[PDB]
Order: sequence, then C-alpha cells, then structure tokens
Amino acid sequence: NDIDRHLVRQMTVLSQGNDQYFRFVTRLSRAMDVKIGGGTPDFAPARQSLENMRQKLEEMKALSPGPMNPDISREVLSNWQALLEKGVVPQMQLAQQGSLTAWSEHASTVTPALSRAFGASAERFSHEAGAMLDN
Amino acid sequence: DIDRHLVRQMTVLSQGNDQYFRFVTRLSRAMDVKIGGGTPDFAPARQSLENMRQKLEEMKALSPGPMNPDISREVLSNWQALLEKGVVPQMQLAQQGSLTAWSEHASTVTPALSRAFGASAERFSHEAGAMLDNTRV
Ligand SMILES: [Cl-]
Repeated sequence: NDIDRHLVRQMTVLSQGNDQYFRFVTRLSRAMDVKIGGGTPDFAPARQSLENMRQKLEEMKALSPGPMNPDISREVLSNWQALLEKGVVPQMQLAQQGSLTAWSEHASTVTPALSRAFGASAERFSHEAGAMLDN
Repeated sequence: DIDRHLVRQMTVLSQGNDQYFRFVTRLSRAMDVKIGGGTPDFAPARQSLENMRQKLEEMKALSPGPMNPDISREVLSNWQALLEKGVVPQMQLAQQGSLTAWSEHASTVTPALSRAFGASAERFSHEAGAMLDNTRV
C-alpha cells in the first residue's frame, strides 16, 4: 500500500488533530476551573495540546492533497487553520491574560462553530478515504 | 490494518466527546428558554444524548481491538457512567425537576463523571498516539 498508506496516514493525522482539540478544550477547562475556584492555574497541559494540534496541521499539509480530490484537502487544511488561528489561539490567550467572561463567551460560541466546521470537513474526508480503501 | 482500526476508535471517541459537549450546551439553551417562561425545544438535546449513546455502542463493538484491554475498559465504563448517571438524569430532570434538581445535579454529580471520562480519554489518546507515531521506548 502506497496510495493506501498515504490515505491512512492522512486519516490518522486528521483523527489525531481532532483528538488534540478535545484534549486541549478539556485541559484548558480544568485549569480554568481551578482559577474560578480561587486557585493557581497550570496552563502547561493545554499549551501542550495546542502545540500538538499545530504540529499535526503541519504534518497534514506535508501529506496533502495526496491521492484525493484536491478540494476537500484544501477544505480540511483551511478549516483546521481557522480553528487554530481564530478559535484555539485566541481562546488560550483569553484564559492567560483575558477576562473570564471574554474567555467563556469565546469558548462557548466562537471556538465551537469553528470546531463543527473542521469536524464536518474531517468526516467527509474520512468517508471518501474509507470508500476508496474498501473498493 | 491496525492503523485504520485504532483511528476508527479514536474517531468514535472524539465524536462521543463532541456529542457530550454539545449535549451540555444544547440543554442549557433549552433551559434558559424554560427559565425565561418560554416553551423549550428538547428535540436537539435528545438528539445529542441519543448520538452519545450510539457512539458508546459503536465504541463497544470496536473494543478492545488492538488497544490495551485495561485502557479500553476504563474508557467504556467511564463513558457509560457519564451517560447513565450524568446525562440521562439531567434530561429526565430537565423535563420535570427544578433548579434544586436539574441545575444542582448538573453542577455537582455530572462534573465528577465528566472528569473521569476525560481522564480515560487521555489515557486512550496517549497509548494510541504512541502506537501510531512509534513514539514508545
Ligand atoms: Cl491541499
């Protein structure tokens, strides 16, 4: 498998990126609760997930468009990019030197929308990939 | 192949997590409307709860597969607990109880269950990441 291996790697990185997103949200939330509970928040875990996500985006770019339709490949990288630059990077910065209401409003609306868009792109990418492999 | 099976499991787990986070937001908006003296629409929250339940069933059907049996088990038990003890009550309580129930249950009981699911999901992602990226030593 050469094309097959490439596809599976694209599916793998895409899944890993989406997973790092959930790790990031969950870890940032934990740290944020400690801040709300009059504590000292440790943002090293969440920053780790954020970086992991960006590195998986770099790994995805190096693999794309690969063997599939270049459009869906373009789609996934631009929505991944957006989720990072407009969602996760600003949301992290709000938790670190922003107000509580600004971080919570952004984390309850802005970042989610970007998440569902990237998630949608990822699901169609993987459905198309899976179909080709199962031919 | 092993990579595809792990990835299907990682994808079902993320989808489960996404559907759970959705559920919490979905239900909250329906309650603001109910608290605002309006006619709530529970159809969407029910959809998320049902999607969370469907993703658990799909996770079980794929497990343990190539993943360590202990980690696989932790994930399914914490997922199932979050659903049967956290999520389901909230929904049944949101359709009958008060702030003393749905709001109080959701702030005290659920979080603990949510936190355990998150710890298991981390344990899963870490081992999967090591297998997939040949990162282990
Ligand atoms: Cl591309």
